Amino acid sequence: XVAAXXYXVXVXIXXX
Amino acid sequence: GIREKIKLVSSAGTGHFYTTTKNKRTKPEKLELKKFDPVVRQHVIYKEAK
Amino acid sequence: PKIKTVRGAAKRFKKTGKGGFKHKHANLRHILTKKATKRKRHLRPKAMVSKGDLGLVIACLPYA
Amino acid sequence: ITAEIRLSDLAKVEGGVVDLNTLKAANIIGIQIEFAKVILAGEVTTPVTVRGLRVTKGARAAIEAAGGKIE
Amino acid sequence: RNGRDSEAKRLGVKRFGGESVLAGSIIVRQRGTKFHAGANVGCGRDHTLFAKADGKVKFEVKGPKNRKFISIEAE
RNA sequence: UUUUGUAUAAUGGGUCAGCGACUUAUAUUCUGUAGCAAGGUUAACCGAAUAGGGGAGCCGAAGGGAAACCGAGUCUUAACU
RNA sequence: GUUUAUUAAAAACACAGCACUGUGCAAACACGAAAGUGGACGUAUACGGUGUGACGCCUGCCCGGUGCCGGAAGGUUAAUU
RNA sequence: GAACUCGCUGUGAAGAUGCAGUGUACCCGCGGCAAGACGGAAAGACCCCGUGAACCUUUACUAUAGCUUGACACUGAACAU
RNA sequence: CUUUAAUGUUUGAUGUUCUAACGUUGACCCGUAAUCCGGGUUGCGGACAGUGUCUGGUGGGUAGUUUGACUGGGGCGGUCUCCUCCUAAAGAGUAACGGAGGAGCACGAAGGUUGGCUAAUCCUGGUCGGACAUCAGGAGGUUAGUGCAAUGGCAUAAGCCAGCUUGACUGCGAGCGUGACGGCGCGAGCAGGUGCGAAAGCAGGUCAUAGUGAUCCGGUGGUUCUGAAUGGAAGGGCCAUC
Ligand SMILES: [Mg+2]
Ligand SMILES: [Mg+2]
Ligand SMILES: [Mg+2]
Ligand SMILES: [Mg+2]
Ligand SMILES: [Mg+2]
Ligand SMILES: [Mg+2]
Ligand SMILES: [Mg+2]
Ligand SMILES: [Mg+2]
Ligand SMILES: [Mg+2]
Ligand SMILES: [Mg+2]
Ligand SMILES: [Mg+2]
Ligand SMILES: [Mg+2]
Ligand SMILES: [Mg+2]
Ligand SMILES: [Mg+2]
Ligand SMILES: [Mg+2]
Ligand SMILES: [Mg+2]
Ligand SMILES: [Mg+2]
Ligand SMILES: [Mg+2]
Ligand SMILES: [Mg+2]
Repeated sequence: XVAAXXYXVXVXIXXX
Repeated sequence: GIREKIKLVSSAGTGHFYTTTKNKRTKPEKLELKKFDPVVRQHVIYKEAK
Repeated sequence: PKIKTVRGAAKRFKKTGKGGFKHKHANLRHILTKKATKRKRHLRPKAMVSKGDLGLVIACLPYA
Repeated sequence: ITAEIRLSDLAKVEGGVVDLNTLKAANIIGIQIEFAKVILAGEVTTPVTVRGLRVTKGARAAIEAAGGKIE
Repeated sequence: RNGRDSEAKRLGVKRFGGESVLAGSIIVRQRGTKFHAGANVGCGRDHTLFAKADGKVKFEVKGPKNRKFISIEAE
């Protein structure tokens, strides 16, 4: 898978 | 293929011509037929295989 | 502004007395030796546009 | 540059002689028109002299019947 | 290796028994002469049977072969 | 809202107030309505200016044919039952 | 030694050394419609480009393909006439 | 979105606090724990689709800077052949 | 004129030499208390080099773009138009990456007409000659044949021979069939001219259904229909055809 390939290298959203 | 399109031209001096096909390899002689010429309105000799 | 005429259409359709359009038949330009004389003879005269196609022709020719 | 004239128009020329110039003066044809032909449309009830205009067979009879002349 | 078929040719009987037809009307389109031509009926180059006179369609079986014949009874 | 089908655990909205999406111009066709009628109507412009003048034009009263041309016919064809 | 400032510091990049190739000086080459400037106030023990990567022992066979270098007889071939 | 926001078995746009049947449950805090509310966050980044985009490659197509060939111009005089 | 030698010569080419165009990022002088620039003097090159216009080659160095659809996800593979049969439910029509096969021609006779004719297979006898060549008789009955797939047909043969031939005609066409349309198909009869037959008659290709490509842009022949002042012409139109 649903949310793969990494997002924020693990933290999700990040930015900011 | 093999069969080629030819023209049968009128011998009455008019330019009227018929079109047909011919097998050149088997029949090398020129096709000659009596056909109706609409310009002069009579049956005349049509010749040529070109 | 003024509507522009589709020029290609203007060279293929002509309006008749009661509002129809006449056109030349297709299939009589080349490759004619194989076609029968009967078939070719019936294609020579001009024909009328069918009901289904009139709407399209009228749109293309607003000043016909 | 070609036009057609109805028998009804013949009486509007004001003069009795129907020519290319007179038709133009009566605002029947147009300045650029050079050739004109009278056809059997409507009726003519007055002697008129048509000059220099082609006339159909039907129109000729009508004009002559009314007492006119096609020159 | 399959998947190919030709277009349907709309063959068959066009006017059935008793129907009033005009000269020229096609009565049956067929591949072979299943039906044969009778009185006032002609056979075309593709074996199409057509009316040569106005009247009513009549189906009959005739001959030592008991074959089917279509005729136009002028009415 | 979108769908064959949503209480759906499918979408959108925390709430309130204000604002927020089929318009305008010019052509063309049809319907209704009004004027005039085998005729109808003017544009620019002029003008004491929504008057009046201006008919240049445009559409209609005839069509057939690629066209010359012919004409209540015309084209097709040597000619049409 | 250097590197992905902010998830990768390494086996990647660079390196001394090696080889091929271009370059005779108004050099090759690069930036520039151009003038000009760098190369260099240098001159083949010099300068540019490419590949390999201290040092030791070494680096075989193939020139048909593609590129580069050379050759000129003939064939084909532009503007022009 | 609004809530007077329990369990189970079934049903159902096919994994129910809200539907059916049934079981259990006085009203309201405080400290704790994360099994669920397909919990929050970002109009899935995988996958496909659009006659979407951008960069990159090449013996894809069409062009073109650069390099190179000849003709004519700037461009003349002898002489031999 | 035959046949040719020079000479002059529009010129062409090649070589050599020259100087006056042009080059100088050699030296010196001046503007000028200036390694720019310009002028002067001289040397070295020299009609070369270089630049403009035109032109052949090369050219991912750079630029603009294209790179199909169906599909039991997409890719890979297969497929895309036409004809025959079944699915298709006794009118027509009817789907799937359902089950099976074909076509992209051939023929101046294999077309027209008049006259004639009739298979396959088996048995028996008969030189070579045997399972089967050819001949005779019998049985049988279309199981054969049809230019090519399949289906429907075919003895009055549409199958097989022979004579004569060009209707594998031109202009048309009542009336139908089938398509959304573009189209495609069947057609009696009418006018002109023709072949075969004594004649009634039959013939506008082939037993039927595949054998194919719109429009545009051109090409060739015919035809004044048009012809930008006028007469022509060019170009266009129309008819035949590529
Ligand atoms: Mg043509
Ligand atoms: Mg006027
Ligand atoms: Mg759904
Ligand atoms: Mg419901
Ligand atoms: Mg919801
Ligand atoms: Mg809920
Ligand atoms: Mg929300
Ligand atoms: Mg270190
Ligand atoms: Mg980092
Ligand atoms: Mg780190
Ligand atoms: Mg290395
Ligand atoms: Mg529960
Ligand atoms: Mg608590
Ligand atoms: Mg969530
Ligand atoms: Mg999305
Ligand atoms: Mg590119
Ligand atoms: Mg696809
Ligand atoms: Mg059926
Ligand atoms: Mg049924």
